[PDB]
Amino acid sequence: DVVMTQSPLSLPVTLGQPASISCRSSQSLVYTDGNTYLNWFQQRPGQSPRRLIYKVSNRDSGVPDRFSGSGSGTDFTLKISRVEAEDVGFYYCMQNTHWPLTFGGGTKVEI
Amino acid sequence: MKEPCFREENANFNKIFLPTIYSIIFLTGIVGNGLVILVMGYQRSMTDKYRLHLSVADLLFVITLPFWAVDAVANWYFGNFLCKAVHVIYTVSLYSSVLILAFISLDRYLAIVHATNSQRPRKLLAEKVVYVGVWIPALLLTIPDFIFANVSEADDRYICDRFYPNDLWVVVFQFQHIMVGLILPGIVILSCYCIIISKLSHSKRKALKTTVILILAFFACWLPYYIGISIDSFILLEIIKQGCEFENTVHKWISITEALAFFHCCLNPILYAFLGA
Amino acid sequence: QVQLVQSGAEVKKPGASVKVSCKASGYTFTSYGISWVRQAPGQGIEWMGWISTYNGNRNYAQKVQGRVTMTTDRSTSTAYMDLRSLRSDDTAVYYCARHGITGARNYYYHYGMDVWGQGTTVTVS
Ligand SMILES: CC(C)CCC[C@@H](C)[C@H]1CC[C@H]2[C@@H]3CC=C4C[C@@H](O)CC[C@]4(C)[C@H]3CC[C@]12C
Repeated sequence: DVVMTQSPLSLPVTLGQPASISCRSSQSLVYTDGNTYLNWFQQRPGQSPRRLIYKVSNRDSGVPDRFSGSGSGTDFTLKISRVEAEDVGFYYCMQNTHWPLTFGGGTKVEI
Repeated sequence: MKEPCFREENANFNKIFLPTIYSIIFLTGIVGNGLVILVMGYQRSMTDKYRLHLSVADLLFVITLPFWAVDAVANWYFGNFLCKAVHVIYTVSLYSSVLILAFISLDRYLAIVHATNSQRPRKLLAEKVVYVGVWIPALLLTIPDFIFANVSEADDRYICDRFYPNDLWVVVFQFQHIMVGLILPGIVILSCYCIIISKLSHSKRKALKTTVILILAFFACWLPYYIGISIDSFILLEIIKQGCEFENTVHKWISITEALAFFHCCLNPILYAFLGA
Repeated sequence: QVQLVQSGAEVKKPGASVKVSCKASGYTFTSYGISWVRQAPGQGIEWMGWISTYNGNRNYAQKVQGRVTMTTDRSTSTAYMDLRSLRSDDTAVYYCARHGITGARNYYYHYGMDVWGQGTTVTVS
C-alpha cells in the first residue's frame, strides 16, 4: 500500500567520516494523533534485525550517540556522524502508521 | 476467523476536550465536597448522616481524577503501585455510593411506613450496618483491580490498564458491574418507593422529594453509560455484527457518556446549595 | 528478560507443510500481539501476518492469504504459523516479532517490533 524508496543502494564510506541514508514514502506518514512512526533497523550478517531509532528521531537503549535521525512528512534521513568498523551491515527504514507495515529496500554500508 | 478493529485516537477530541472536563469536575467536586464535609462534620437528621458518607465517597473519586487527566494529556509517570491504587480507589468509590442510596431508601421506608416503632432499628441499622454492608462488600469487589490492573510499556509510552488473559473477563466484569450497580439496589429502591406511594395514596414531603430528586439524578447520570456498556458487551459476544465503524462509534459514545457520568460527584453539594438543606 | 525463541532450520518437499513455533518469555504474553515476517535470500523484508494473543483476531497478507494459518497457546505462551502448499519460492528465513498492544481499553497496532526471534531457515526443494 505504502512504498518506501531508499538511497543510495550501496554506501561506501571511510572510517571517521559521516554517512547518510535517506528514504521517502509514497504518502504522508502522519497519524491522526499528530505523531510520525518511522523507525530504522540495522541487520548484521547472520543476526536478526536490531532497531536503532524509533519515532523518527528517538534512540533506543544501548545504541551509541553517533546515530541520529531527522526528516518529517514524506522524507526521512539517518546519519552516522562517525563510521566505525562495527557499523557494517544492512539498514532498513520501516513505517508503522498505515495497516499493514512496510519495509524499505535496504542499504549496505561498506567500510 | 475474525478480522481485528483497532481503536482510533485524535489529538483534538481526547487531549483537549477530556482534560478540560476532568479539571472542571475536579475543581467543582473538591470544593463542594470539602464545604459539605466541613459544615457537617464541624457545625442532625439521618439523611444528612448518609449524605456525609456520600460526600466522603465522592472525595476519593475527585482525588482520582488528577491522575486520569494527566494520563490523558502527557503520559503515566506515576509507576505501578499507583496504577493499582487508582483502580482500587475508583472501584471502591464507584460501588460504595449506590449502596448508600439503597440504605437511604430503606431508612425512608422505615421512617414513613411504620413511624410507630422504628427509631431503634433505624439507629442500629444506621450505625452498625452501614460499615458492614456498604464498605466491606465494596472493598471485597476490588480483588480483580488488585490483580489485573497493571502498567505496561510500549515504545516510550506507559499505560495503566486492566490486562486480562482474553476478552471474556471483560464481559464478565461488565455484567458484574451492571448487576451490582443498577439492578439489585435499583430493585430495592423501586420497591421501597412503590410500597411508600401505595401506603401514602389515601393520605414529610420536604425530605421525600429531596431524596427522590437525588436518587433520580444519580440514576439518570449513569443510564447512558450502562446502555453503552450493554451494547459493547453484546458486541464482544458476537451477537451484534454491524461492521467495524459501528464499534468505533459505540466506543466514542461510551467515552462521552463516561465523561458525562463522571458528574455524579457534584450532585450532593448542588442539592445542598440549591435546596437550602 | 524479554525474549522470543523459535524452532530450528528445516527442509521440506514441495507441497508439504511447515509449522514453525515462537515461544515468548520475560513478559505478559497476552498483553501484545505476534507478527510473522519473512526475508528471502537476496530480497527485502516482507510482512506476512499478525495474530492477537488476547482475543484471537488475526490478519494475513494478501499475497500469502489462503495458505497460512496462525494459532496461539496461552498455557505454554507460544505462537504457531502453519504454511501449506509450499513452492520453491518459499525458501526463506522466517522471523517472529512482538507487534501491537491489546488491553481492555487499548487495542493499537503502532507500538512494537521491539524484540524479534532468531529466525528459522525454511528450504523448499
Ligand atoms: C483502600 C482505600 C480506598 C480505603 C478503603 C476503606 C475506606 C473506603 C473506608 C475505610 C473506613 C471508612 C470510614 C469509616 C468511618 C467513617 C465516619 C463517617 O462519619 C464518615 C465516613 C467514614 C470516614 C468512612 C469512609 C470510608 C472509609 C474511609
